[PDB]
Amino acid sequence: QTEMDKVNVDLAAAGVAFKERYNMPVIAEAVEREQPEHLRSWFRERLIAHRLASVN
Amino acid sequence: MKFTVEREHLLKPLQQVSGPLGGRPTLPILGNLLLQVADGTLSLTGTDLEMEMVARVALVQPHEPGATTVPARKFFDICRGLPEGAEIAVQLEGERMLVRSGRSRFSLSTLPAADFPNLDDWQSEVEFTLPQATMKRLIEATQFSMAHQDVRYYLNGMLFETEGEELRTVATDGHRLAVCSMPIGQSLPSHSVIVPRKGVIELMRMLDGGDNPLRVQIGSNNIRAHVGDFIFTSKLVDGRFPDYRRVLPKNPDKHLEAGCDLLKQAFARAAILSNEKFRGVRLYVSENQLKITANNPEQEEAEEILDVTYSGAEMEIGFNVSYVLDVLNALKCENVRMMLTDSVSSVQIEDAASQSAAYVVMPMRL
Amino acid sequence: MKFTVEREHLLKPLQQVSGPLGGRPTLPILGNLLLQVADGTLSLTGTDLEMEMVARVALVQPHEPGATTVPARKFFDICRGLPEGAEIAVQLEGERMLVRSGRSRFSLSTLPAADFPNLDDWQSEVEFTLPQATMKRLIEATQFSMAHQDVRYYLNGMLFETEGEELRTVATDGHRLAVCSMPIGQSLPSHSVIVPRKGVIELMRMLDGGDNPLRVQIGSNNIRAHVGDFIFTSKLVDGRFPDYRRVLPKNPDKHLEAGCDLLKQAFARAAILSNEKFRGVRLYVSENQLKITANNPEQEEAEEILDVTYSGAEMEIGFNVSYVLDVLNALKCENVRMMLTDSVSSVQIEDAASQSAAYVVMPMRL
Amino acid sequence: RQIVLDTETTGMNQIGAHYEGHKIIEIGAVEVVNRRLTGNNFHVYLKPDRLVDPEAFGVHGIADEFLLDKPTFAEVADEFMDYIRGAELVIHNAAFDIGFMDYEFSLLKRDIPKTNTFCKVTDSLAVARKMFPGKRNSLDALCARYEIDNSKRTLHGALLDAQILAEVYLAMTGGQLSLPLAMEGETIQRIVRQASKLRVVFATDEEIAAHEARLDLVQKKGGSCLWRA
Amino acid sequence: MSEPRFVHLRVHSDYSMIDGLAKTAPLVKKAAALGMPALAITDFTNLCGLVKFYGAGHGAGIKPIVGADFNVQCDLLGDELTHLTVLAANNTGYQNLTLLISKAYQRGYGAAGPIIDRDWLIELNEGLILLSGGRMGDVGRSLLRGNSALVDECVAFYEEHFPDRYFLELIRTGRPDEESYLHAAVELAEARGLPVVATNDVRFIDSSDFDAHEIRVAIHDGFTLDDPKRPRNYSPQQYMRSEEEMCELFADIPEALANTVEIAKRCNVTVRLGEYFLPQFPTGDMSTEDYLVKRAKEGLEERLAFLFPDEEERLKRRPEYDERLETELQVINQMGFPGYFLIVMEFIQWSKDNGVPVGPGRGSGAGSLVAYALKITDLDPLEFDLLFERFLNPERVSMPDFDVDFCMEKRDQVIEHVADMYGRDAVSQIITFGTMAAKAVIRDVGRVLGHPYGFVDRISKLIPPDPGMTLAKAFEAEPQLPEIYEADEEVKALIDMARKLEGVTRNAGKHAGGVVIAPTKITDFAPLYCDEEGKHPVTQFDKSDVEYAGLVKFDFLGLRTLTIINWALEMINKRRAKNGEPPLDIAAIPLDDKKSFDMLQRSETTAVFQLESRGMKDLIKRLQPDCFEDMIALVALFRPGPLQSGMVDNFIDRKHGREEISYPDVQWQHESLKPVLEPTYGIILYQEQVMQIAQVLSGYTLGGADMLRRAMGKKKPEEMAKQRSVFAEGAEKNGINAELAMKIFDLVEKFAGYGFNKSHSAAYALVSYQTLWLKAHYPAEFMAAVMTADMDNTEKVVGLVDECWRMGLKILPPDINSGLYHFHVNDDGEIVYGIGAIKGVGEGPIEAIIEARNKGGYFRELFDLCARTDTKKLNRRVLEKLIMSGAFDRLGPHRAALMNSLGDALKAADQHAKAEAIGQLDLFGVL
DNA sequence: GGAGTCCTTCGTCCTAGTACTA
DNA sequence: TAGTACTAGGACGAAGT
Repeated sequence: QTEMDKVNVDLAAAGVAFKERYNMPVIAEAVEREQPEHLRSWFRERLIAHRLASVN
Repeated sequence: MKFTVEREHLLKPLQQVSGPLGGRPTLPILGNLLLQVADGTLSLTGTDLEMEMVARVALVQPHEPGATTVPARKFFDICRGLPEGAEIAVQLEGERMLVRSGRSRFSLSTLPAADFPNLDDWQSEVEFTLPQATMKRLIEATQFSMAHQDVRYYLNGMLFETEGEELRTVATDGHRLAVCSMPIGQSLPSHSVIVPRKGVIELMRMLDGGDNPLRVQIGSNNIRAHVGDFIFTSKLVDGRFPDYRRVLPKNPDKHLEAGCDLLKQAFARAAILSNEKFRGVRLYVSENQLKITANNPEQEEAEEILDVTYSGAEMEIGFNVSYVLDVLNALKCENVRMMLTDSVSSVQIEDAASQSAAYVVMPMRL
Repeated sequence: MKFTVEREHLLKPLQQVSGPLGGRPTLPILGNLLLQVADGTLSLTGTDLEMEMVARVALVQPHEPGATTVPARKFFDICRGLPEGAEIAVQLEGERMLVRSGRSRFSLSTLPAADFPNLDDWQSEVEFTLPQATMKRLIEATQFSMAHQDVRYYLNGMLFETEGEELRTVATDGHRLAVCSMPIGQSLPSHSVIVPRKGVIELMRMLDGGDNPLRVQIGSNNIRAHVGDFIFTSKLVDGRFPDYRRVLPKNPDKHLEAGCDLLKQAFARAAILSNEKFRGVRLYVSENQLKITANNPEQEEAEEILDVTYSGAEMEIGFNVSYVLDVLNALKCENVRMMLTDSVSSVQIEDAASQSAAYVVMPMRL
Repeated sequence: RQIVLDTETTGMNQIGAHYEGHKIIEIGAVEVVNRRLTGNNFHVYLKPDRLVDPEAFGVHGIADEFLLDKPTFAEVADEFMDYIRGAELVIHNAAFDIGFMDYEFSLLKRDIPKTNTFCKVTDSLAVARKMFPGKRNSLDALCARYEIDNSKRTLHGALLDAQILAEVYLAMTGGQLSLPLAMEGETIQRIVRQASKLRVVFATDEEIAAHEARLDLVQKKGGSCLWRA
Repeated sequence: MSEPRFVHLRVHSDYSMIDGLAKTAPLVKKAAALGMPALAITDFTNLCGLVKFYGAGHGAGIKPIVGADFNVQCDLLGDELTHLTVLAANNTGYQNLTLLISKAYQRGYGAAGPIIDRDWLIELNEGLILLSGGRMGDVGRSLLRGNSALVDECVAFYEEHFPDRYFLELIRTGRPDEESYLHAAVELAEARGLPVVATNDVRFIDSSDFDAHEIRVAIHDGFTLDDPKRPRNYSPQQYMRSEEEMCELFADIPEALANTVEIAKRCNVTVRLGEYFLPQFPTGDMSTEDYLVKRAKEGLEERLAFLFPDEEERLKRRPEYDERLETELQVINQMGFPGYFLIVMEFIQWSKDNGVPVGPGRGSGAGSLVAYALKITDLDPLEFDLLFERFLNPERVSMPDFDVDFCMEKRDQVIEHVADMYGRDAVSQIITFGTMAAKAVIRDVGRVLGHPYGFVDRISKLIPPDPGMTLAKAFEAEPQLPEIYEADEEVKALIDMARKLEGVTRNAGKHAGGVVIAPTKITDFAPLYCDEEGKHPVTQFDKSDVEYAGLVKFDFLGLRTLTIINWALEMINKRRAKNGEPPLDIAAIPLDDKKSFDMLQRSETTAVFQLESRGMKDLIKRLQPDCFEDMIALVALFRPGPLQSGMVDNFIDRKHGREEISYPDVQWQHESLKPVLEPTYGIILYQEQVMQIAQVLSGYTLGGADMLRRAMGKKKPEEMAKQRSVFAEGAEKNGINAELAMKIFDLVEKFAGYGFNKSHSAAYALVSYQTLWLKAHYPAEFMAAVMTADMDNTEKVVGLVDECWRMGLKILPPDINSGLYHFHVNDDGEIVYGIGAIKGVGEGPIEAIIEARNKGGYFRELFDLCARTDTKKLNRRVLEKLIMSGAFDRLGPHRAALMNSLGDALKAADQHAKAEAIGQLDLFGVL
């Protein structure tokens, strides 16, 4: 069950992915604050693996 | 026009005839009280457009007929306001009503009697006596089940059925209900009258708790009731109260007992942590026990552990706490016995000393 | 944390802290209770941002200190529902408070203490004590003259003025004024300050039926009251208010007395036929007598005549009777005295037994 | 046992076939047994086969790349179909789901039939419309009506609404059942077939003449009169 | 005769607006396709489509039979709501019927609809035939209850006062209690000896229209398809079942069917239509004829003195006017319209005497010099040869369209004066049923059927804004309609049904679009419908129908523009006393001002009426019109025809000597047409020119001229060919070459299709000139008025300011102290906002503000404002706008500090106002 | 017989007017 | 003897991703 919280952070960090198709609104700076510490590590890598792949 | 009456003789009639009053009465003279001296008595009249309350008071000094209708709550309070044994003398001088009390003087706005409709005298069908006390418990025991606002207008009121040698009354929301049966000592022909909630409010208020016996006459679509000195009259709603025997539960095979005060207490406590509107409480019964809980929107949880005598089959059932508390507040008695059928029927609820009455809510499945 | 408390000690505090809570207060945290165990005691609190109630209570059974925030309204109502002498089991563990009492079981919405607006600590300026029963006099003698909503914020609350050894208070809306004073038996500095409407409601509330000493300490801009183990805190406001000695009529030349009860009953009566929004009447006064008459738009007309001690010529003047009936309820006397100027200036009144609450109320222009 | 869903996906087509070019991504799999919340979800996700629609993003803000590597519809088609088989399907926004369900079943190309053949298809909004005609019958609307918390829950739809919608469903069916009165619900199709002395009131010779003259006017002003044809 | 023994006797068109369907003509075409000789239409509490009913009956050889259903109150059932279906036998009944209807509407009503008292059957008695009310009558309700005493009391009345004029309504359509009622009614029919008659209570053509009708009702009611509380009072079997279908349906009840034959005999109502019912009282002490002639000569006197203040030129130019006078006089008198004009001309004079500037239309009334002479028109028709025989043609003894409208600004005043003049009940206004747009019909169908707000609105917002848009048109104009048709099964079902719903009347005309007069009570001839209080009566016939019934029309045109002028004039003539600039009469303006033309040349012509289009402003720029006739042309120019025939560029070129002037064509020209074509530089533009040149070139009558122009509007091959022959020999008669004449006649034909009504163009162009004069001559001052006109439109407001700015016209932000109702200019203070310029605010609050400002001076602060005016008039919402705007700025210095003391100010007002109202003083003093 | 014309829907949020219960 | 709940009426936005 506890990876089910952790893998929902993989889901939230995907918000920053759609920056790479800004045809309608996506906010990069919001996720910095909403996401607490127990997932910052997984979230920060998630940003980068997401952002390049939502382009293609 | 003349009469003389004492404060103490006016006070209680005035409060009682002041009952029908309120609701920004549309036909203005309905917000006024009619003074009529007729035959050997002073008669007062107030109507709410659906019912009438009449008072008969002793006129011992010289008097003469003549009548008018003065503004009601304000007028009641004036009379209620006078001291013990006060000189009340009123006189109709045509258009104006002059009211005095000793050296004080009162001259009122006056509308003539003939603007007030006088409602038709009607014919009796069935007629009877019993103590007021019995009737107080009877009404009180069912009052709460009547809706205040329902679109099924016929439920905004009370079924009176007289049958065999029993006086038998019943009321409902369309959710919940109480029916009660009392033996009256003489033969009654079969009858039904459905009385609007306003009517029964008025009836309740006219029980001042005297040992003055209660005698009442009921027509087909009208009603007459005498308490001690006072006489009540109303018309009813024309029809469509269904057969109450239809909703009665079908031989509940499960029995459940718990001490009434205790029981009542736990319910009261539990009520506070339910859904504000719907009062959702949960009941699991088992051998010797019941499990009480409610969950409410604020994530709050209550539970009460309790003294439950229980023989029957195990089941789950929940229903609106307010409605059941209303029966528990009416039942200031020794014990409640509950009689169950299944988790999806209407349930029967009883004082364990009187099967005279039955109380019922159907459950919601939450 | 954990605690255990005795229903009867804590029930009354619960009612004290429970009353002020508005149907809906502004900030949800204000719907919950401050529960802090510090040393060997729990302090329970509810606020409206301008007032605060604290009760400190001895825990005879095992405990550990801590902090939480739990739902107030419903909690008190539950505690009304509790059995006499109830033993309660409550415990902090992290972000849940577990509430059991006897064999009943509850699970709560729980916020940290720190999310509740922790009100301000301040330094005492002036301290003093008085009997509860004297204060109730002072309050109840004055309370109703506060407006319900005056945006001249210095009207909505009660003025306390301390100079020499005397503490003097007053309330008013432009249309009534009432003062009440008793000496404190100690030479004080000067601090004068007016309490908010809701603050004063709660102060009333905590005047329980006891002769126990009531103590209050004022700061520069906040105030605290100890009555034994029942504890009050409220901040105050800058509160520039007018000098009540400019509001006092200096010497209204003509004097008048009349019997309170007779007065009151007559007022009660005559009052009913004044328009309820204006409360309009004309008082005509003559030697040893008063004549009261009114009429309203409804064209009801009034007259009451009575025994008054008065020396001088006629006068014509009219008032809000609610205002005076409120003083007459408070006025615990046989004789009251009016000392009058004219229809465009104040009328001063003083109880023939009070000599502490004098009253000046504005009339109409007819 | 009664099973429902409102499903969040690779956005929508607003016109015509609202489903065209879209496939399903998300599984919160509600088990509600005897109107009680089991929460017995099988929780793994599916293949988007595409990029996020701008509309869908603004509603929920989800992005493609999280849900790509997770196995496709075909891998858990049967796993999930066994999870739903033999059940009451009371569902909100029925046109969307049923469309997808049946369609996806055929898209497996194992000839697996449309869901409405082995499951009872019921729209929840139909029942909501029945209960509250001309009131908003939305999730958030009725949420607020039945006092459930979707203010501390920002997601619109499915990983939350599963739970919530259960509570809503319960409320609607658990609103309160009714006191069996005797009531007769209108829309019974009958005809009398009788014969017995009745009076026929005829027009006078003059009345006939007024009519014959009126028809003159019809015919002569119009160029024909079908009574006089 | 050969076959018919039957007609349906209870039938409703869609024009009832609570019930009925589609149109009456299609209903009639089906009755005829069923081989019926006659048919009763009994629309609900009206016969609004009686015009169309007569038109259809007459046309198809069907006898129209007259009737209706009503809302009944007998005192025996109280206000239990019932029908009576009531039919007229003859002229007598017709009158009574019409009066009853009007009396129900005169009484007032709520959502239940207009109700009649049973005892209005006292008055409205003779010549009528009546029913049981069907299943849900006073009789039906009493029969369903089964109280025989109550029944006897009710029937007795109708057997007494309507002997042999009462038949029983029967309905077996598979609905609740039809058996029970019918069964009890056939027992009553034996028992009372009253005659029985059968109907199918028909509302529609085909059984599949059931759904549509159900929804029709539900549209009014505002409920959804599956709602159990929603009334479902009708069944699909209520259609036009055939002769034989009905014969066997009631082969158990013979008298019911035979009583259709009987009833059909009795019902023959005569209303004359298409020729006039005289609406005229004699206005002065004189003959009708003579009063006209007199007031014509006296109206002429004003115009003469105005036009020719040089007495030498008056005499020289006079003959043409006297000749035109008498020419027109002769035709007006011979055709019998002088009553009309007397009313109107007195009315027009009266509206000038009062503060009523003249409503914008004249139609093509500038063709009449008489209209002009009587001050019915505004500018000189004989200066520009403007033509009467368009306006009335003698050889067309048909419609005389007088084509007048009047100004909204003074509406209630006019209606009122004409009620004071004729009698309130001799006169009425007209239905303006809000036109069912493609938008609306879709919208309403969709929500009723329980599609979401979004679903259905996604469909309707694709449909172009056209008023005449239909589903047939929608499919061809927008490819997304075929798309959603094929891509949604429930949309297919929707559109199949919505094709039957497309363009049905939505509900009652909210308020009129015109007025009419009779010689006696208007109700003697036409019926009414009235507003929610039973007031402001409107005729049951619409524009087309009401005049085809032979009665007098005056249309609406609320040009906020006359109000502008009015208001601008008042404010300019205030600038009289301010700087001795004399009273200015718009009729009395000079027509040659170059400032005006300079500013026009700069293309600064926004909010000049009909120069609102972007293309049209582009056209002004290119056109460079330097005389009035070019300006009249502008409306005729900015249109599909002229732009798509190169006509704009032709005229532009031909105007400045870029292309040669010819009379009319480069090849095909003739100098005797120069008088006609001079002002247009040889370009063939007007309907007037058409007819001028037929008369002038080829010896036509003016009525023969009108005949050709009409024929070219229709584009008929026959019409041309005949007149084309007389046109040839007419040219030859005056010596003009045949080939030249006929080849110009081909050019005529081309431009006749586009050929514009000069008099109609000019009347409206007049107004543009007026907007232009006022602008240019004192445009800055008018600018106020411009902005007044567009208060509600934010877009225009902003546009207009940008127009002020370009002009050099310093626009100032507001001030509450100086502000009037609407825009003002102080002498020095170039411009100030109107107080109405505040964004959302309604009228009562704004009057309050200024009323307080009148009694007091300028309000000293916030505080002083609130104190002077009661809380009724001061809402917080009002005041929130005021803060937001900065209306206070000058007095109340801070942006933020004022918003704070707003609550305080409100409360002070309640506290200080209310105490003063109660009558009790306080004791504060010293602020 | 040709051509030109009118307004909009419903539910929920905020504040004020008149009623009821502890 | 005081405080809040319900209805009225306009203002602003709309079922789900």
